[PDB]
Amino acid sequence: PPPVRLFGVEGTYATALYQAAAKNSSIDAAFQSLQKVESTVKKNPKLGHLLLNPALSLKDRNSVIDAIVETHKNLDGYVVNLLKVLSENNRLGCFEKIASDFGVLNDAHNGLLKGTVTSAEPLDPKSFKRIEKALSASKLVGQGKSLKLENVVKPEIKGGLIVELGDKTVDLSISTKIQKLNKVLED
Amino acid sequence: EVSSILEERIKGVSDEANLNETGRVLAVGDGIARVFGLNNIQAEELVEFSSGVKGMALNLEPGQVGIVLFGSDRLVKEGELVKRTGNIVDVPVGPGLLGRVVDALGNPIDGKGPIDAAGRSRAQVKAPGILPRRSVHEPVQTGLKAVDALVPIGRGQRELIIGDRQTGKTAVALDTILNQKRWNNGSDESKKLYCVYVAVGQKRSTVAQLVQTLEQHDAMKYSIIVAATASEAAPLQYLAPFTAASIGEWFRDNGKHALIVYDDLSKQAVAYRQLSLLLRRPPGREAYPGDVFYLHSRLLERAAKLSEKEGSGSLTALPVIETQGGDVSAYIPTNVISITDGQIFLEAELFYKGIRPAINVGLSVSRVGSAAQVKALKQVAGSLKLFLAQYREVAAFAQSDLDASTKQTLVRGERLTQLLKQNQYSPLATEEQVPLIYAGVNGHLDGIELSRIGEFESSFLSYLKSNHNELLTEIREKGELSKELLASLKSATESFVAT
Amino acid sequence: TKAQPTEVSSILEERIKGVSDEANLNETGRVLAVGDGIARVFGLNNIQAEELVEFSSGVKGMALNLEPGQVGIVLFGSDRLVK
Amino acid sequence: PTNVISITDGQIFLEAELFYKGIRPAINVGLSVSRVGSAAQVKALKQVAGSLKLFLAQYREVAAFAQFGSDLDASTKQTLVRGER
Amino acid sequence: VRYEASLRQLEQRQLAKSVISRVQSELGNPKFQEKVLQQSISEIEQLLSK
Amino acid sequence: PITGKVTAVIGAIVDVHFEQSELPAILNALEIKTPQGKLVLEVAQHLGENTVRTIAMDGTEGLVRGEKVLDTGGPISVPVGRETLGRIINVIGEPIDERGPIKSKLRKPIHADPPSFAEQSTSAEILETGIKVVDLLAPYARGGKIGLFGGAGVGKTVFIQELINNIAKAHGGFSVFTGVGERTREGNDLYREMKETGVINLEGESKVALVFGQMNEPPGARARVALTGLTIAEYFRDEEGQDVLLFIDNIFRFTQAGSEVSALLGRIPSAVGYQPTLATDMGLLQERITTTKKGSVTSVQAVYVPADDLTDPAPATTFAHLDATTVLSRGISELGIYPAVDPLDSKSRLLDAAVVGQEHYDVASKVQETLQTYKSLQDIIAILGMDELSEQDKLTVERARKIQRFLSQPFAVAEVFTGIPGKLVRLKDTVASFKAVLEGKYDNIPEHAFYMVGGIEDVVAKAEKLAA
Amino acid sequence: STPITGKVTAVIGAIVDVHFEQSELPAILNALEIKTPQGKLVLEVAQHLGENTVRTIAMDGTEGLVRGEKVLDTGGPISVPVGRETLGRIINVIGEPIDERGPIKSKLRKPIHADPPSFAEQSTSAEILETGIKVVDLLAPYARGGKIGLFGGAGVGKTVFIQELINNIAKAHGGFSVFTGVGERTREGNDLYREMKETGVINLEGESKVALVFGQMNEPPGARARVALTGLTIAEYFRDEEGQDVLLFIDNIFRFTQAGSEVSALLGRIPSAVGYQPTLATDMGLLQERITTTKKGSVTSVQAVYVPADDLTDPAPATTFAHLDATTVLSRGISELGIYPAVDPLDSKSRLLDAAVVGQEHYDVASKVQETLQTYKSLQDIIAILGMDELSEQDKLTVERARKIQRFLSQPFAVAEVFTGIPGKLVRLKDTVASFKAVLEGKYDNIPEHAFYMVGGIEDVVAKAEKLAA
Repeated sequence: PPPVRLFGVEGTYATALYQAAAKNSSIDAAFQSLQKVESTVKKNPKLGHLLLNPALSLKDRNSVIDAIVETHKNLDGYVVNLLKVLSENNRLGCFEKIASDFGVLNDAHNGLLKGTVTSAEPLDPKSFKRIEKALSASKLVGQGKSLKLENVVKPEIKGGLIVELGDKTVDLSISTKIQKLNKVLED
Repeated sequence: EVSSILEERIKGVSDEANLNETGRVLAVGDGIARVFGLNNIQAEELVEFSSGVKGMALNLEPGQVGIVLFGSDRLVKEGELVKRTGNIVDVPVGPGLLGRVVDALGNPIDGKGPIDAAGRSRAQVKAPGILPRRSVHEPVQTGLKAVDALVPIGRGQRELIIGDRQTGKTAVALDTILNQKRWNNGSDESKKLYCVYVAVGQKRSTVAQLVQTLEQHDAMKYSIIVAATASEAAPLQYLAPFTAASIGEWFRDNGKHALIVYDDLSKQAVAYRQLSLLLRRPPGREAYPGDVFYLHSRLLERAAKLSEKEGSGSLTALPVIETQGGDVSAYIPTNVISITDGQIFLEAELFYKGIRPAINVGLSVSRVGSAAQVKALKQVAGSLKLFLAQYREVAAFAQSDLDASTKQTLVRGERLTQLLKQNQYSPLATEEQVPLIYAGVNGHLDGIELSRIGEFESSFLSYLKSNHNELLTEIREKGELSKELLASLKSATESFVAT
Repeated sequence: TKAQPTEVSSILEERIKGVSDEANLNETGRVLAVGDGIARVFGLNNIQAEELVEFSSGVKGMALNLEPGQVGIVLFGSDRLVK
Repeated sequence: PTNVISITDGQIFLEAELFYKGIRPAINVGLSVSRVGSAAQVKALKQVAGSLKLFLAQYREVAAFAQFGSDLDASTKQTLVRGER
Repeated sequence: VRYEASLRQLEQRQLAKSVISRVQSELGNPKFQEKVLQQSISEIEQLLSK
Repeated sequence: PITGKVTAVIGAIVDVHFEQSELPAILNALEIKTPQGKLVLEVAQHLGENTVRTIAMDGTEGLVRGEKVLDTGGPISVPVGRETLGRIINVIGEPIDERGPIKSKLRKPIHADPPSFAEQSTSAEILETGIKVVDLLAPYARGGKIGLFGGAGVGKTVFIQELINNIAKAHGGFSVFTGVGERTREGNDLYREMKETGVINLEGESKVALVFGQMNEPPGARARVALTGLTIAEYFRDEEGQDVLLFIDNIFRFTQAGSEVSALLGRIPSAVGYQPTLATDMGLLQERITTTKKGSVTSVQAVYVPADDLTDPAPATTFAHLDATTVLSRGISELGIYPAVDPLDSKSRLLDAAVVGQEHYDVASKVQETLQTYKSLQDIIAILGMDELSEQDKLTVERARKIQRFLSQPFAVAEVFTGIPGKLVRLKDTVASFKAVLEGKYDNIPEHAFYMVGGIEDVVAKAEKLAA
Repeated sequence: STPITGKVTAVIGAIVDVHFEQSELPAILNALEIKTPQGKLVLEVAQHLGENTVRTIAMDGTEGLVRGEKVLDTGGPISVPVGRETLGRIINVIGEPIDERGPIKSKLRKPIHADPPSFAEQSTSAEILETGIKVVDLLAPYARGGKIGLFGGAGVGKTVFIQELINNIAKAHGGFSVFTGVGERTREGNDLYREMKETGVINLEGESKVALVFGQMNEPPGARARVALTGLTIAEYFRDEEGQDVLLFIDNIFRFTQAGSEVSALLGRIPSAVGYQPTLATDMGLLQERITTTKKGSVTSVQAVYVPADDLTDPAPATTFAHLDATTVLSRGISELGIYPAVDPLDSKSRLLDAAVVGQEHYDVASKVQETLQTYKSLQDIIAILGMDELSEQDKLTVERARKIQRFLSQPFAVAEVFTGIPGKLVRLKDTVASFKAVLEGKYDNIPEHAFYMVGGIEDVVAKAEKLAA
């Protein structure tokens, strides 16, 4: 069963896959193999191009699946049945979308949270630890679900940082403050 | 420096909000941001954008919540954090909105400093119950002789004002307010009507003229002008009558009386249409949303004269619907006509014929009538109703060889009609409505030449003040004409008519 | 991308589970979304056109729209007893 | 038709009833207008046709009164006669 | 009188672009490092106060 | 307990996602817990994928998506009883009379299916009223649908009160006044009036039960108020045998309410906006209103003609259900004639010789002929002169004007309103009254004697008193 | 121009969707320039469709648009240039000379979008504009800073009416005027340009007291829609910064509605009643609101409106009808009667006409006129069946005065020397009140009907009587 619905966009596919493979308890395995075949697929430029393209026929789509199972053997035949389903439904352009979603369902089931410390610049390991501490200290991470945070650098935030996870944000972007300052001094 | 002070105000904003629900716009087009997040959102939540724009959330769809911006697209862009204020729409309600021009948000557009108000209360709140409502024993006087007698109006009563576009549509409404200055001065708070004018559509220049006129007549000192101007956004326009009503509830709940004039609800309708089509909400008859009826009915039933257990208070209402071609058949007029208890229907021919107010008595009705009419004024205007009815029929028999009876009707009728004409922005007291109509009814002035009616009228009023302002004050205070008062009044009229 | 009658999670879960046959979708169907006195059924591949079908909803209907992988029956009867 | 009416520098409405009335080719001169155009005809022809419009317009008004069947004064019948010819 | 008043308004807009020039200066300065760090620790304190 | 989380609130059309295989049926009633107590949403679709589309009865005034829902499991079950007499009940079957929890024994689902062909009674019956005009010129029908016309101000409400009084005298039956699109002013007035006229006497006995459906109530609840009222009526019919008389207010607002529900549900609006299921809904309502073996409901409906157009689909559809139309005239009330009924515009489909008696039919035909000739005669009698009347012509004019006065009889309800205590005339005596006056036996009786008294016997007395 | 480069994704019309890359966000109402042999095709960003894919409206033609064609982003609302050499040159939507008098002097640039001034800012009109057109002056006096609205037929001297206004009022007042054409013909353009070069209002050496912004109907609908906004900002530059009062003139605002209606449909936004924009009301409202009497500058708009099929209860004219301070209707019938102007006097109504406002005498005279005409109008029906043969001597005199008044209204115009060849007349305000007063009093009931026909003031009414008398 999904531990938290991800509303469609072939995330209904991810959900279906998730509940099926969760009851077959082959979700980590599925995820790993799916990631692994996806990684080498991405690192094939014809299935990092034409896999996206809707060029392929019925017959050509079927033959792409056959090539994919040459690329790796075994590891969840529900994700191999997923390949058939996706090829037949011709949605292979939203294939990685499903993968990301399946991962979310999987690691939510495992009890791991993702997050981000979007910032203008890379942040200290001291900062990382302090934030990990801060979030666990706050009721926001009450534990029973892990904490993962990915600091990303976006120079768009001209300074400061915004921590985001669980639809809980603390936003100290300087760019926005600068905007409000500019606005009042154009009054 | 002006710069230093402005920065000082910005410097004091540095609080951070650990926003429980944040959303991020996926795409914003058509003023319909579709936001990803906001799972804890309550319906019709006030939401504050990165742009600071405020919104409501009419469509709550599972994956995205299609917020409606109260602001403009010019300052809104995609990806924007959409903070959740987390409080469904509420507007300040309280005492100190008297003589204050505010926009819908409750920000003063006259900018006469921060609003004085006692609470901010939701505006989607419902109408008084059946048992919480009891009969309209109170009349209200607009200072217009015909309106007060022919179409007598009460308090906590809703009656339509459906008529030809801006042909003194605003003038009719304003006239009531001017007589309400007199009543406002009057201590009893059933006579202290704290008026609310809801300028819907009407541009800021037009409302500025209204404001200036109101200031000139010092009407601002009980007036409230909720203003949703042409520039003001269609969500603000949509919620503008609902918002206005909430201000009224404070008065009504306090047991006091007040009058709310929604002018014009037709432009409110258009705004709902605009919204609905943009939200892909189903269009309906005359391309207006189907549940536009549901809105109007909710609004107009909030107005009401409460039960005496409910502190004997009210919110009189007088909705104004603008009929673009006199099309009462039009979907929004038909709906409103059913909801309302009375209509006033002004006629263009009459306007052109210089009868300003251009009121057409035939298509004007009051469905509460004498319950909300002064007893004195009832007595001397039952006759008037019948006389005018005959005059209307015999106006079309004014066209060669015509009986003396027909001619008597014409003489009486033309003179009466002329008598009920009133120059714009002249209110009157009931104690002077009663004498003039009494005279006309007794045909004293129907004897007097048509050309001389006007001069007679003003002279008669001065003559009455001289001869017996005791009579006038007695009429005012007793409110019921004794046989002796009708005798004495007739004598005074006779004496005047002879001169 | 676009709605498909195989998006339905139970149908989808079976397909992923490598189950997709066995008369379930030939001589029988299983109802999907229903209301408006018409039902959208999944399967019924052996259905004839303008057949009479009997639902396990105590009602019978006449198949109207034979659509790829779904049939839109028209319910000769109230939706009260249909789910 | 609305779109085109704006674009064009004249409208030359023709009337079917007037085709039947015997003006064949027909024209609907009440709705035959030239929004811009007003000189581009022969100079001679400008002088002569000056009141042709007025006469016809008067004919139209007079004819309307006449169709009720009400008695017509001679002045109206000058118009009526002039118009008819 | 009209241009005299206008010059005051023009000055506010001139001073607006001078603020922008100062924004670039802040972003050039290791205020970019130090005040961003100040914000970081402040946010930690704030988030701890939750 | 079945549960689901709200997964949309696009308008008042709320999609609820339920745990699988615990998916409600269409027409079920859901109660969504709120600080408003509950909000009753009725499942009107299965959108599939474990979601529904539901309609509201109680408006949505802030709702966090995901709120827990509880499924009653079927159509709203509204209290019924002989203890539910004289209770003002809102749509959700709860007191708004503020006399606290409704005195009730059983509650019953609002949706129900019309009785079978077999349970339809094969023969029609005729109901009677004290109003002679109704029993002659548009005979009241036991079981039937009689569609009222002519707005309040003619004493429409007093006419309705008169019927309640008449029902009490006639049978000792019950009534339920259902008001759809009812003004809060009108509701106040009606409740106070009903209390005052003692048809509801809170301390005393209250026969009529009130169901008030204000315009501020959601469109869905506007549609469902009627069905609730009918359920109450059916408890009377089926489980007390008693005949009922069910008032409905505007059937325009029934239609309008239905039209909105169609549009909200997204269903394509049929002609003149009205719902594509308009006919069937009226059909269910007016086939549940019928004569069963047990009893019969009878329904008075109010038709607020839309734009006065009878060519609009909704009035036509209504007229199909109607057996009679009562067409009150304000001109008639202005002639001081209470009953205010327009005699030649009041028509019933039951008036046939077999149905109402050959004699009665002939008498009625004569009264119609008399009146029909009278109106036409008065056209040119007035123009030409009153002295142009023939002996025959003035016999008709006299007869008509005497009949017109004879029609006016005070009503028990209008004891206050005219100031004159009521007069009711029973059906046998109605036939008799017109026979004698038609046979001119009592054409030695003057116009004012006929005025404001009941039957023939009464005006023998009144003739003597009028003269005295 | 920000390095946000987008590649076109769909050419489906004027609507062109552009696909800016990931990690680079545009903003609504930006200006995109696309290098083309059409210079820079300007796209006004009008929606975001997310994933950095916008849906924008084209100004210029979309012919030969190459799939995936690089689109630079110049950002924000298009900024035209303003200066005082704006005066005396025709300027296209994207702010470039059409009279090729070189680029307008770009002292300042401003965006074409601007926001209406606040309620607080507004300073209300209370002054009387004079047109010199007697009927207009008496029965609908215009007011300075007003929002005059010329509802009228198919260029039925609509242009002529405006030409007269420019000749009298524009030249007379020292303030600038801006003549703006929304979707108007290049034939009309050439005539107006030539004509206003002739009247010298346009001085091609030396400053002009008018500016021109001619947008013509060959232009794609998007350009037709947003020409108006540009014009408003020019007026604002004058209004605010130069301080000068603007006697704005725009043509034709039904074309503004139509242009918008088309792009509503194209934007996919369901069009409301009679196919107009869903946002019809607010778009009109914003335009109208921007135009106002401001403390910095009083703006007096004269807005042409074309009444489609002479139906003004059609929602587009009817909606505009509210926003206009001083409505005027120019009708075919009155023109056909031979009365120039073609104004329908009953229907032409200006807000100011209040008794004290126009003065008691002016009012009383006008009330008497209104009654006289209304009586005549009532009596026309009577004349229709009964004939004038049993309606009073008084009624006959009222009718006689009405025929005389009717042809008193016939007043020629200098700008209908082009048409009729009869030089116009300018009649003082005081003189007009006097002349109407005399007629009503019956002082000039010995004056021939044709001695009122096509004449000016009181002196003229008498003089043409003298001419006929001789």
